[PDB]
Amino acid sequence: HYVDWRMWRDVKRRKMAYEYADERLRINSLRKNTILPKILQDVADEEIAALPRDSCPVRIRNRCVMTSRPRGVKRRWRLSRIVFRHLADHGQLSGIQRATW
Amino acid sequence: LGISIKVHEPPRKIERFTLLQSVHIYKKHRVQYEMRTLYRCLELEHLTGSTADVYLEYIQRNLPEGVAMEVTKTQLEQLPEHIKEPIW
Amino acid sequence: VNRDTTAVPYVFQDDPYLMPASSLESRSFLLAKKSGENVAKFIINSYPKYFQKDIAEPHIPCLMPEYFEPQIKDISEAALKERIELRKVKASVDMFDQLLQAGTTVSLETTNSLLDLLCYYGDQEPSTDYHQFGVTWRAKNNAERIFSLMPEKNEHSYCTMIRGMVKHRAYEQALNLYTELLNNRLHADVYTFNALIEATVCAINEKFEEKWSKILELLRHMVAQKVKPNLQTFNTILKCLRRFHVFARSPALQVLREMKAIGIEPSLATYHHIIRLFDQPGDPLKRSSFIIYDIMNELMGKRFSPKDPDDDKFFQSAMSICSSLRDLELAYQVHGLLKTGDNWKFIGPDQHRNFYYSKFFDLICLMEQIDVTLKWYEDLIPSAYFPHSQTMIHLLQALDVANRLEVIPKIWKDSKEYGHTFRSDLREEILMLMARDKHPPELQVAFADCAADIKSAYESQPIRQTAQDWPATSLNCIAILFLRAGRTQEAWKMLGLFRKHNKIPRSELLNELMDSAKVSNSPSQAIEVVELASAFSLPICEGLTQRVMSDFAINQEQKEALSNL
Amino acid sequence: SFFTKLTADELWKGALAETGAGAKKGRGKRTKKKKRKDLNRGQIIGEGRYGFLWPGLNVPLMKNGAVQTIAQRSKEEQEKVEADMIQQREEWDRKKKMKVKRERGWSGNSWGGISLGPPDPGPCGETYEDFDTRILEVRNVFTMTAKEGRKKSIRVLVAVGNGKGAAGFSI
Amino acid sequence: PRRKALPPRTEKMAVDQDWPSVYPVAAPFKPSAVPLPVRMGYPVKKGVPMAKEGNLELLKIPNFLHLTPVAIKKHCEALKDFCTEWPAALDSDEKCEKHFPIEIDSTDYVSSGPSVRNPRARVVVLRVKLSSLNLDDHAKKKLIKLVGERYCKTTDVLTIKTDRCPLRRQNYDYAVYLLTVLYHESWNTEEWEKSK
Amino acid sequence: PTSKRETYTEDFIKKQIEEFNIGKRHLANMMGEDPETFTQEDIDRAIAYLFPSGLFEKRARPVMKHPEQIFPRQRAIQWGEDGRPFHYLFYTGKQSYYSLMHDVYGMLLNLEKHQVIGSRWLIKEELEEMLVEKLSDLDYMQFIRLLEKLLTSQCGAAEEEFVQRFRRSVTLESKKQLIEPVQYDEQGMAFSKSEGKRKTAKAEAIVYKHGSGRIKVNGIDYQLYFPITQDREQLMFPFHFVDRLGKHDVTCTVSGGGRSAQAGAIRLAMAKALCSFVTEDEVEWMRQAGLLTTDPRVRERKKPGQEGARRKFTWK
Amino acid sequence: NHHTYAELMQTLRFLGLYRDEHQDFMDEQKRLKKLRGKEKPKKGEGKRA
Amino acid sequence: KNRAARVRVSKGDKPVTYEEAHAPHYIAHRKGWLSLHTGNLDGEDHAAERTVEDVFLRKFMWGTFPGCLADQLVLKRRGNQLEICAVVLRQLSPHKYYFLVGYSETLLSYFYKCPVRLHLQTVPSKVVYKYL
RNA sequence: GGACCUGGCGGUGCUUCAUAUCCCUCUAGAGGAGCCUGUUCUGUAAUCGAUAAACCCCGAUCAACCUCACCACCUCUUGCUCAGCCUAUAUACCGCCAUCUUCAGCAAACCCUGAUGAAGGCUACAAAGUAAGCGCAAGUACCCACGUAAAGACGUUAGGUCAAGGUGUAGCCCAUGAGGUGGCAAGAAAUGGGCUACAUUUUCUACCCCAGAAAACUACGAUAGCCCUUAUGAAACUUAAGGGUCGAAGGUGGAUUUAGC
Ligand SMILES: [K+]
Ligand SMILES: [K+]
Ligand SMILES: [K+]
Ligand SMILES: [K+]
Ligand SMILES: [K+]
Ligand SMILES: [K+]
Ligand SMILES: [K+]
Ligand SMILES: [K+]
Ligand SMILES: [Mg+2]
Ligand SMILES: [Mg+2]
Ligand SMILES: [Mg+2]
Ligand SMILES: [Mg+2]
Ligand SMILES: [Mg+2]
Ligand SMILES: [Mg+2]
Ligand SMILES: [Mg+2]
Ligand SMILES: [Mg+2]
Ligand SMILES: [Mg+2]
Ligand SMILES: [Mg+2]
Ligand SMILES: [Mg+2]
Ligand SMILES: [Mg+2]
Ligand SMILES: [Mg+2]
Repeated sequence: HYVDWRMWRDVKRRKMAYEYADERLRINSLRKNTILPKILQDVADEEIAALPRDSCPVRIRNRCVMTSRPRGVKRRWRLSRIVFRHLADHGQLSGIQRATW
Repeated sequence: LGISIKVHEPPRKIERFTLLQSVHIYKKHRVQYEMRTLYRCLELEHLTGSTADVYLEYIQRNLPEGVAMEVTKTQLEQLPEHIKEPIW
Repeated sequence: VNRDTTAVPYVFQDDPYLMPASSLESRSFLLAKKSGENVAKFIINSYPKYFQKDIAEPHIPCLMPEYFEPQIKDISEAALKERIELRKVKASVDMFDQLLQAGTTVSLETTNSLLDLLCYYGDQEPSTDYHQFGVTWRAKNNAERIFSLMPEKNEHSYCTMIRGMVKHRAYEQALNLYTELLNNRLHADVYTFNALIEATVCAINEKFEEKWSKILELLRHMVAQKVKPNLQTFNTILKCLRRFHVFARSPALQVLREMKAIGIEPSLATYHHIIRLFDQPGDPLKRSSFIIYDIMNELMGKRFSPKDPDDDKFFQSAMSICSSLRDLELAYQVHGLLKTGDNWKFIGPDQHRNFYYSKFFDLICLMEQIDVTLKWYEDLIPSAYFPHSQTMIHLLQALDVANRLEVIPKIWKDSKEYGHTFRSDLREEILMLMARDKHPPELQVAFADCAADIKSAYESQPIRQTAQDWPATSLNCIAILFLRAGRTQEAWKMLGLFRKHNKIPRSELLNELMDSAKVSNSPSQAIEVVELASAFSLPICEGLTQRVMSDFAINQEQKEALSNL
Repeated sequence: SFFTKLTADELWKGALAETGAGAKKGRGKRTKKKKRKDLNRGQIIGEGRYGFLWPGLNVPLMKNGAVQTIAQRSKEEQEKVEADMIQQREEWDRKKKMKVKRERGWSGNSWGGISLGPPDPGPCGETYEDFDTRILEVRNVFTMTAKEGRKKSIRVLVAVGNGKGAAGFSI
Repeated sequence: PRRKALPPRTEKMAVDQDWPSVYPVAAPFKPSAVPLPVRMGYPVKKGVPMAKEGNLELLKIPNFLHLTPVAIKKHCEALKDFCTEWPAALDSDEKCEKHFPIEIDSTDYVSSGPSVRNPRARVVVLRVKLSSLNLDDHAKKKLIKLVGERYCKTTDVLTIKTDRCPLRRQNYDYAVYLLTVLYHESWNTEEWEKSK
Repeated sequence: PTSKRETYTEDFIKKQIEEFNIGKRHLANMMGEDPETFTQEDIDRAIAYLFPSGLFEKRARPVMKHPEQIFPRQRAIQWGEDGRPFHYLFYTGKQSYYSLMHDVYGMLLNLEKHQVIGSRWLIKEELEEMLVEKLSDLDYMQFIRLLEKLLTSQCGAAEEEFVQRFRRSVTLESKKQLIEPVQYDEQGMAFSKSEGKRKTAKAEAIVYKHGSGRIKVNGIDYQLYFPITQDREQLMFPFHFVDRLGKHDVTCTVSGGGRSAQAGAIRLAMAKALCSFVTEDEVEWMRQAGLLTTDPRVRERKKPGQEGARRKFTWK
Repeated sequence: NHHTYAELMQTLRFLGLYRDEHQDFMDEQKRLKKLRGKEKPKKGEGKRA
Repeated sequence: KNRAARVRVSKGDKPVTYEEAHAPHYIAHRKGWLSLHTGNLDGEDHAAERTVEDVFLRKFMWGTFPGCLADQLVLKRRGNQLEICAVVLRQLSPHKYYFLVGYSETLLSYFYKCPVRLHLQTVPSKVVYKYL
């Protein structure tokens, strides 16, 4: 019952990124150093690249939680400018007022 | 309750941010919003654990909606036994 | 902080439209709010997945969905203990046979935990959110079947069987089952002996003298098995003796004199069963008076703790005994003992509470000064309890006795706010009292303002099944309150309603109508007075007609009046 | 989703298109005007498809002097309640699709000759219950304006009379 | 027939009553309970402020009707049995740093919501002057080189801030452990300290 | 019609007077005060504690005032039961305004027969309160023309009282600098301390009565602190104007702002503190020279749709 | 979790405790299109083949 | 021209409320806020989770009290507690109100794991500020 | 067709004006060069929308994959959803805006005039207008009374957006839906806006304003190109930073034009 399929894909992406977070962290640690041999680092470069693409956190997109809008989103409220203003223009967001100075 | 208390007002903070006025295009026309945070520091002195416990509970429970609190407690301790003399 | 005397119980919404007016609404407004919490729990346990998510820190175990359905779907000894903690009587008894049929050994601690659930409910399912008369101990019940199957029986086995029979009014069989316990060289516990005294007397309706000998045998066996009695053991004896009102009087005291020696502080219930036994509908009540006085002094200045369920009933009983004795000094002690510590929670349920305050406020009005009686009426009502018609009528008979008839226009406004707007008996005692005697103008004009609000009530009534009916006295009084006040104009519009409903008008209303007409000096109106009385064939009208004729009557009217007769 | 749901007022306001460029200057035909309907008219609080009977809300709280418990209607009994409801709505539609036969005037679509009733009563205890009003002409006059352009206005001519020699007209 | 609302209990209220009993704890503005002709709102041309009945502006306000002076004085009179007396000996602050040279900092945060957690509550700051410690010339010179910028020469105060562990009781024990190893390591003279 | 002007009769306002008096005794029981000596200033203080509102508009906050200060004055019924208007100028529409012009014109005819600073004429908005009648601008001017005409004539004592009613008072704040209190240090030297502000710079200056013209800014000689000559010229300006260079010792401490903002802030501080060691006439010359006024020119904010404060993006 | 919010209020509407004015709207528009002939076809047995 | 939260002028037969009669540039000058929590304060967190609760609570109450809400909700948070304050019409019977109070309080307390209390203030008819 | 009314227009008149404004007048710029960036053409198997003022670093406070809607290939069928659709229509709409607005109008309800035509409605030594309400104004915010924000009615341009979301109507339903893998988003050319420069009021260094050098084919001048390294990331000739190499045009800009008290 999500807004659209685009939102649904991100939900799966974020779920698969939480399961492999530790596995990817442990494998990158080997790569991110000049201590271990290249032979071992070359084997870790193939292991972290064989994991599902949706486990990669760079594919996660911060969409709006009501309208699934990819751009124009405020991270503190996870809302689009259009949905934020609607609630702010009606005095529903504690502390939010229009600025004049 | 017999507690020494001093009151001052720290400078307020105003966080501002801008957003597009229209749903589509019209970039030059934007709307600005702000959040105003006002402070009030109550510096009590020479309390005890029991005295602070009931007083904080009393004021904390009656804290009104939209009002946060940050209680910083400076406790007096004594030097540990090991720090009194070196272990020759 | 104390109680707000101007507000209804906190549980209700503080709003005039949502405030419970009458006592029926009070109880019906809390049952509809409890029905929303049951309709929410229904939905919280039927669809848990919606509410499983937990965002609270620290975790709130009391805001999580319950899971009644069992999980272990296999057939082992540990899968049965999970159906006994969930009180699944049918599943456990059907799943026990399969386990027993297989031949797997069943511990003695697991079969005794099944009898407890069967002997307690009596092979019946407990009440669930959604899916008295007679004996509920069926002869073809699992409790007796599983009992025979068992290969070994310990003390707990019988102990939890005897208590299950007495609970479901199977008294006769429990005594037969107690003889076997004696044949197996066993020893019963206190709880098993408690139910054996209830069954003994209840089993047969014999004379008390025989029963007293019987009960003493169980107590002598209780001391022959190293068994120590508790409070409930004595409480049953007093409760059981209730039937023998007179005879038990002295014996019941003996029970109370053995509870002190062996160190058993009597609770509120122990005293509640003595007063009920002693209390009887007798005019002298000589014995009852002394008993309550001693009991109160002992209890005076004490704080109570729950021990037996009957403890709550004590307060209602004492006030009832105080209203029968018409003693207000003893009602201030009972109500003063309810305020100490947190004893105010023993008053009881809403039904018990209203009865207690009713009998209480009814003894205050009658007996004490009218200045304090109006201070108890402002405190209790409505914060403590909503009054019943008989309490407003009991208050009106105090003002009459205290020559304070100026508060009746305030007692009627309250009645309308407490659901007595359309109470015949209430309106029939307010009008007569106001119209009984003449009062100064300032006070006579106030009573007319209440008769114009009491008159509207008759015109508009909630029940339309029957035609509107006006009592003879009411119409007789509402009209005379207008005349004295000065509202003559409206006093003549009520004349038609007397004959319309065939309501006989009193002579005191006609005699006083002469002055109004004489001051007006309008014979026409005077003839109307004569015409109305003539319709009812009143004797005074014939004599009165002559006097009007002499004073202010037109010549033509005089001839017509005689013919009309 | 559940957060992309509006209210009835917002849904009808957008569906009717009463306020729009088309309405402003005779740009929309009246052949098939859309008509607002209240979907809450015949709805009872607590009545759903499952047929649950909620004490104190859907049904009486107490029955025979005792409080009721949560119950659910049977399929046979709930099927009779849905079909009897549909009658309620089916009625509204066609009833609201009949016509009030106005006594036509000179012509069927002509305003002239139609009665407007008696004039409104005056504030200082004045009434004209004996008078009758009849339309004579209804003209649609237009005027060019600076901003709007061509705005539509109505000119009406009426006559009033009591039937006893008193009569007058106005615009 | 149609239910009729009762008159407000404000009329019943007396002028010489006990207000705390009406508003013992925090509650929203109830016009039927508050016996004041208080108005709110911006008036229209030739108009007056809106009345309290149905006013949504007086419900937004977090009122202090439950915290009237009479109440506070009445509440705190009952809370004097919980408090303890501060040692009279400790008159000023200079005397508190003679018997208690260590000052521990700890912060609690109160925010609205279902969760009370806050990662900022684990930080513990320990301050202690080096003049209150039994240090010599060598120890004091070495202790200032290990702590780096944790020591302020202007105030001769060593500040230890610990946020490593989740709990605040673990960071307090870790700060007391760091003070001990630095004290016992400052007195220990190594063989590589001769090449200074 | 649904919209009707809220009309308040005398009976309604009479019931509001009783609810305020009873509410005034309740509010005193809450706060624990004496009802009798409970003024309106305490009500404003108690309503601001019990009902704390941070609304910028003070007319939108909770208020519990007397009904005569809330409800507006309304034109009372202007006729009896019979229907005859009391006043003889009812049908004019402005019976109060024309009765005043009729009275003023009648006093100007008697004069013929037998024959200032701090005050201003009643403003239009204040003249509609005395008459409870809406007045145009032109009608107000006509009334003022007759009053002035009255003053020119040799008006009697009674007439002066009549005109005085329409003459409101204006409190004019004397444009005089506030002299700082001369203090004395431990050694006994006399000085005066003042503060200045320029842009974002704030300065405190101590001016000793007797000195050798030594200035120390933040503990540094002024020529070292201010290399640019212009900055030094600003420092000299105050003293040169009062022709007393090399006679005082200054010790100032400026914080914030930039090079030129700090000098201006010190100039103003020294100038204000140097007014205590000069005559009143010299202080007025300093004021007329712009040495005691705080420059209100501060940076202007940038607008969301423009390149700058006032500069606009290039028009395509 | 839009599922939980969208499933709870769907169940509460079928139980009668929540009135969704948005579904009613689109329950009536889908009811007026069956009478107008604009009914969704059976899957597989579509206009195309 | 600006449209947000503004009720356009009409002949005069349209009744609007105080909150509905004021535009967004009066939200802190003539109006308050309908929700009051600490999420949006400097250095506070969980502003996006208090917001989602408000959007749902206003819809839950609008569909659970249909036709009974005279004005917008005023949500208040004090620690764990959440206080819903509402103005409602008197058309519905009290019996049904008490049912909805115990159903909504309980359901929302198990859903947001917090003590929820609802305070109704009945009004005869929708308070009218002015007629636009 | 004749004669009027209103409105618009006029290379229509008089008079008075424009304060960053129409023109002249003051200051820095644009168009000239290189780069960055958008658009249009062209191209590609390979989105959409805005597009005179009121489009053009516009939706995007942002595209390596994702975002993504596009293309090619493969796959699924009651399908995350009591389905679904970024499918058409902004000329059905809500919603949010632009614009005139750097305006002062707007208007219900009455009244009167014109013979009761559309229409119209002022003169203060006053001749038919009165007016709630909306706006302006006033209040408020920011450092005041100033100024700047904000606000700014009714209307206009069927202005903008069905691709924020929702939605009326028509249409698709083994496909106009859903998912996966790979991939394109270039530059002959033209144009808009911007950055950096053409230097000596400069360049480099020290300092942060009392200095010493430089200074035209090893000068000024690239944020470009080429090479390497690093950072982020699963993935970088590719994005960004830095270093090295390189040392171009350009030498002050035609017609015209922008902003600012
Ligand atoms: K023209
Ligand atoms: K240029
Ligand atoms: K260029
Ligand atoms: K539009
Ligand atoms: K659409
Ligand atoms: K859309
Ligand atoms: K350029
Ligand atoms: K350079
Ligand atoms: Mg790398
Ligand atoms: Mg704008
Ligand atoms: Mg026809
Ligand atoms: Mg600039
Ligand atoms: Mg493009
Ligand atoms: Mg791809
Ligand atoms: Mg598609
Ligand atoms: Mg459009
Ligand atoms: Mg201003
Ligand atoms: Mg602006
Ligand atoms: Mg303004
Ligand atoms: Mg070079
Ligand atoms: Mg380079």
